[PDB]
Amino acid sequence: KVREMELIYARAQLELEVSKAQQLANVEAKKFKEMTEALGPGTIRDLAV
Amino acid sequence: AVESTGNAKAEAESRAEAARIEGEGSVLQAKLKAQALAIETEAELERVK
Repeated sequence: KVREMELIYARAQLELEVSKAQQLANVEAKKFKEMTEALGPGTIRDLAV
Repeated sequence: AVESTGNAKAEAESRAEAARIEGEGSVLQAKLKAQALAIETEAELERVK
């Protein structure tokens, strides 16, 4: 019973974990895309040029 | 022969005769302990849940 309850509990906390991590990954990627498009996609290539 | 062997036999027989009693008592106490751990971990399981 304890391994079972701990199993479903950990399953919940873990799916919640990958969920929130996926969310922060989403806002991060979206923010970075909005910034890089705000700056100019070819301008950074000039910066590395 | 009958005296010495009879004495040692009665003595060891008394030993086993006791040991079977504390053994069976250990069994019944093991059962009560089983119920105790059962209901305890069960009621506690609602709390952790």
